[PDB]
Amino acid sequence: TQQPIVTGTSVISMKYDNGVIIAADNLGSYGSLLRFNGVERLIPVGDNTVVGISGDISDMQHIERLLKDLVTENAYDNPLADAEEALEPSYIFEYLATVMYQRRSKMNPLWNAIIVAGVQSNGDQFLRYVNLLGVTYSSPTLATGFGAHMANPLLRKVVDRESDIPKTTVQVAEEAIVNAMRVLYYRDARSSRNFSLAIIDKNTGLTFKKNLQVENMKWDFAKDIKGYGTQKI
Amino acid sequence: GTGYDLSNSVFSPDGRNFQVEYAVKAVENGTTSIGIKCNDGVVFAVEKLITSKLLVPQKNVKIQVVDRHIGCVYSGLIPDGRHLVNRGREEAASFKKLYKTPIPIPAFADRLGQYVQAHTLYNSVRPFGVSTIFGGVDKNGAHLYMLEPSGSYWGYKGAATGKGRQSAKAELEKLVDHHPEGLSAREAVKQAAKIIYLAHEDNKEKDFELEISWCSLSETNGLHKFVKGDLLQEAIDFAQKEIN
Repeated sequence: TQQPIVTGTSVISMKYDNGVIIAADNLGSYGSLLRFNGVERLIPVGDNTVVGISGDISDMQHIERLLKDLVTENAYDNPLADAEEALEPSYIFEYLATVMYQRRSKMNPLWNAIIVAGVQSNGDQFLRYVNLLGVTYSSPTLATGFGAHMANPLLRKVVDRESDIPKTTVQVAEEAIVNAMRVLYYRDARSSRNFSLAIIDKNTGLTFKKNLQVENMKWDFAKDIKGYGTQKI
Repeated sequence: GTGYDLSNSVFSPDGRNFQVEYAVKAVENGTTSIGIKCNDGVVFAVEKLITSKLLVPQKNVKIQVVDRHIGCVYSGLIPDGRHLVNRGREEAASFKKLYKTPIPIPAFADRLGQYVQAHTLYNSVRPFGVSTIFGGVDKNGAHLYMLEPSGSYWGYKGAATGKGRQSAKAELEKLVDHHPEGLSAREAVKQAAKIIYLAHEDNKEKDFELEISWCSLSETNGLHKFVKGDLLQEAIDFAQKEIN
């Protein structure tokens, strides 16, 4: 049993008609101090999977190494490592889920909330969640920490049920993810304006966008707000 | 007296270790395999005797990768070879895990060396029945090595072991002399396919299947990869042609 030190906030994600999108800002907080800004919390594994991690950063870096090792290992004595026997998102998830649960069961958790996003070899979208307790679940949309409260409500207005997936386009979807990031920047006191976004499309493959920024913010009305009730100037 | 050859860690009166020497016999009785160091990498190749038509072609792969930058091929008792790669793979993971950087080929070589040498210290174990050719690209160049059952190993310009090690060693010595400037990855690949076709005469009775792999700073980016399709066929031809 430990206690997180350097942490990463929300990880939002959702699936559309041809794939899945996932995003996470680049902040690495240390309590209330927004200590590190060049932190990539999106771990690409292979080219059909992206792992978004939140929580303790040191533990994240650890899961990062496990993932690289998983790839190296899958390559050993495997002639179909870049074909029929390449890593699937579901394999990567089942593995991580296994570890998370074993560690919580030994009273020494990996203080994280993870979301595995990708596309299975047969084209199916893969989106599942796992945290320090080993708890797991899937939904057309998934978010951790703050995003679970502010992002999901927004994203669900696009994909409320399974039948909405085929009706949603990457454009519509990516738009939602990007607006959700803006909202989180407005209300999450542990968020950054810079973030990373990744798309895993069954036709276009993996697209990984770095250094994005919250844009189109409304702040002007703040000038009309003075005092806290009766003050006029 | 005698009996000096029945227990593994025993010194014979002439300071030798017979069990190790016997293991070598097992290595010489195996398929021939080689290693060709080039200007920015190394190439590996081996002979695969087609016992029958029932063997699925291109399936029973023999060359092995360690980490992502090291290639290993061996002759002798195949299972013993896998056992040594497994150890090397653990050996490598361990190194990267603590030092972060993937393991240097020289460092990796000693790892296998110390381990193999270990199996010549006790009578409770048997020496390895293989000679292994392995190498890769690292912080400072390419490196080619060959490890013997005694745990002995050195860096080579070219190396061969197995049935036709003499044919190969011969072909290799030529290349070394006629190319002081160093062969190239692309060239070494064809050259290799040839050394293998030539060294196959010391086994001309059974049909075979060629296998090549390479690790070049420019052709593969320092990563170990198997030669497949076109590049492979082009090499088989270059060989099948000069075999006449």
